[PDB]
Parts: sequence; structure tokens; C-alpha cells
Amino acid sequence: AAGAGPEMVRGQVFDVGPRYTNLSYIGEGAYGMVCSAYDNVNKVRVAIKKISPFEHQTYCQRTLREIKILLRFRHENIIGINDIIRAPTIEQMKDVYIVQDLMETDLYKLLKTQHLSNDHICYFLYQILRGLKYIHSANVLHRDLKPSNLLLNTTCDLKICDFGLARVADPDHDHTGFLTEYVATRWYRAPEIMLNSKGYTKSIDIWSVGCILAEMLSNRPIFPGKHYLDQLNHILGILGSPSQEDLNCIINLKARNYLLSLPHKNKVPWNRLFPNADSKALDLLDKMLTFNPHKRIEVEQALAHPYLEQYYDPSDEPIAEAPFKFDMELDDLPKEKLKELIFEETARFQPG
Ligand SMILES: O=C(O)/C=C/c1ccc(O)c(O)c1
Repeated sequence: AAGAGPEMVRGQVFDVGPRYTNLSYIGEGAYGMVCSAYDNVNKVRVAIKKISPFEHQTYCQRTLREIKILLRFRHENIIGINDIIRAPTIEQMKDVYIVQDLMETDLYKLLKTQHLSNDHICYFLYQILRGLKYIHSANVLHRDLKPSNLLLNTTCDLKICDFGLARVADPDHDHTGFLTEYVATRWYRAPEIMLNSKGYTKSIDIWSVGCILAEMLSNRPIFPGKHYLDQLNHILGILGSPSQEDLNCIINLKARNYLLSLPHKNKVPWNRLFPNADSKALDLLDKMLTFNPHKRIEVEQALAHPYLEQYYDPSDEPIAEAPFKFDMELDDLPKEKLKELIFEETARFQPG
């Protein structure tokens, strides 16, 4: 019965039961509108995503993936699911509403108009890596880290969101051919994605965090490629031509020979790109934005880097109780089974 800001974009009815009232529109998610609401039980305002995914297989897969992961994760720097609202039967289930802590902004919105102090950059980076340590400890890859997926509240607490493209790490099966299509956001893709990688190793996430650090330093994306291959040219325009050793790491001939066909490009020094940056921040940046993914710094090493010395505390940087081993591919399931799994995964929040 309750309604919010009609128009289009799948967001006429916003029916979150009696518990959640005084709806205020926030914006458009991917599968419906997002609103803040007053939680009449906890007596605080929360965020609620309306999800109407049952039309398309892809929407379903990403929705199930996120729900399974977020329900199993519990960490200060990862958004949780507080509640899920849906019909009591599969027959009647047409939408799903996901209730989460209210986070007033995200890093994308912040960077549009706000300069970050070095102390803010340091703190944000620490929180990103702290959350990522937990994710990776569960053998999970986020695979779409970017500023819009980093939520922030009014006290600068940071929570990672959107596990719709996540996968279980599988380095033994990471190899693929040259120019293999990829789904995750272009500007934050590691170079190897375009060369020989399916993005099934943890190093894929570290690259993205490096891009996020660079973006925090200057309020501009570091590698804003306009299309698939342009992205690699942006990366090489700054890192310079890869070394013989790094090139020899790429066994696939089409990828190798593409790189060999390019004119020699020298490295652009970080301190020229970011003249106001802390030198320790640039040392860490360099280690995150390493061309060779085998040489790229790992999350725990990054946390231990001198730039983050004010925050580093391994005992207060928790890991997951056990790795995830459930299917995150979800590609050989008919629409009927996907809907059923979403129904089952969301059952715990029902009065029953
Ligand atoms: O765009 C989306 O998909 C939702 C974003 C969002 C915005 C604020 C929040 O507190 C939250 O949990 C999620």
C-alpha cells in the first residue's frame, strides 16, 4: 500500500510491511529503487533495496550470490543484511526487499565534490583492506571493487557492498585467451584480465583497491578506459612497457605478441602524477598497481605496510571461520530452481 516516488525504473509500490515506515527515496539500485525507512523495532533509520529480479536469469544469479555471501559474512567493514521482506510462499513471491544499515553516502559520491585529507585516505584504505582480508580469508573474490561499492556513514565508517559478481577463488583455472570478455567495471580491471586471466585470483581485487587509492589521491579515476582494449593502453601509459621477465610470464602468444607490438613506453613516476601525496602512500600504491599479478602485494602485506602503521593490528583484523565452497557460478540452473533457492536462502527472516 505504501508508495514512493512513482515514475519508472521499477519503483512504484514500496511495500515493506508495518515495521518500516516514513519512506524517503535515495536512488536506483540495479533491480529496483532504494529508500531509507524508520525501523519501528530498532528505532533507527535503515536502508532498503527493492529487488525485482525474477524476470532475468542474470539478475537472479547475482541476487542469490549476494544474499548467500552477505548472510554468511559478519564483519565491521562489510555491509550486512539486517532483514529480508518477501511473500510467505514461492507462488506469491514477486519482489524481495533487503534491509541494511543506513549509510548516508558512498566513496563515488564523496569523491565527486570532496577533497580527502591524507588522514582520511589512510583510514579509508585501512578499512577497505581490513574488510578485504576477511573476504579473501573466506576464499571469496569480490571482483567489482570501486568507489560506488564502498558505503560510508556520517562518522566515516566504511562498509564494502555488492557481492553480485563475487566468486570462489580458483587460481588453477584462471587462465584464458587474449581479449576474453569480462563483466566487472572497466576502469578497475587489472591488466591481466585483457591478456590471459578470468579473474579467479585474489590479485584481481588488489588491483582494484590500488585504482581506488589512486582515485582518492586526486579525485579522478587513474585509468578511465573508453572501451575494452583502451583500458590496457591507459594502464601501460602509466606503468610503462612490461619487463622481459613479466612478459615471459604471459605464455599465450596472442597476448604476448600484442604487448611486443607496442612502442616502448617509460614509467610515469607516481610523484609526478600525485605531487601532494604522502611518499609512503605512493610506495604502497606502486605495490598494488604492479603489472605482474604474481608480484602484486597481497592483502595482509598491504595491511602491514608502513603507510598503515597507525592502524595495523592483526589481532583486530579478523578472518572468516571457514572458507566458502558453495556454488557461485549458478549457471546450470533453470529459472524455477533459482527462484526456489532465493526463497530458501531468505527463509530465516520469516515469522514462520
Ligand atoms: O544502490 C544500491 O544497491 C543500494 C545502496 C545502498 C545505499 C545506502 C545503504 O545504507 C545501503 O545499505 C545500500
